[PDB]
Amino acid sequence: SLLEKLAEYLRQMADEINKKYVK
Amino acid sequence: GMTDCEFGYIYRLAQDYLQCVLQIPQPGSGPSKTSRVLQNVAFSVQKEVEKNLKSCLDNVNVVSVDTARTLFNQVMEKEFEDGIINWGRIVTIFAFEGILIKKLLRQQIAPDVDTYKEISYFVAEFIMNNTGEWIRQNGGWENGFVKKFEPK
Repeated sequence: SLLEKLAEYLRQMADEINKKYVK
Repeated sequence: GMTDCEFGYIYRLAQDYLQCVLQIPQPGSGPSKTSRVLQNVAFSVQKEVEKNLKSCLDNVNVVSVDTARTLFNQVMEKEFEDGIINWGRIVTIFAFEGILIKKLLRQQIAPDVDTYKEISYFVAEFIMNNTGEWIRQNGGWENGFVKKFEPK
């Protein structure tokens, strides 16, 4: 369960900050 | 450049970030422009994870480099299991190694001053094997990542 919660939140925050659309 | 997707460059990025988190930057010519940009954005991610998942992160004990490696591999594998790769996800790789080294500093049963070099190694191994091709195809660190995340 732990490793899934970490993977999920990292995936979320990843695709979240990924919208750094420049150049 | 295009060779910045090779292991040596990625290893230096991963080691730079751990030295940033541990507050032991090496007094050379200084971290590269890539590393300077990466450290600010990965740290911002790291502190948000440590906050929102605090109680969660207190349930695992990173007592050894072997526990850090298996935990890193397990978590990262599930993060990238859908086949998607982007710079945001790559950033979270560095953020997570920073979380691991902080826990190691507190909980490592037999602390070793070279431990963060071992962490950087298997971090770079994962990045190269799982995202190296994508990194090259999207301009590498210099023409891809830095262009998107450097100051406006």
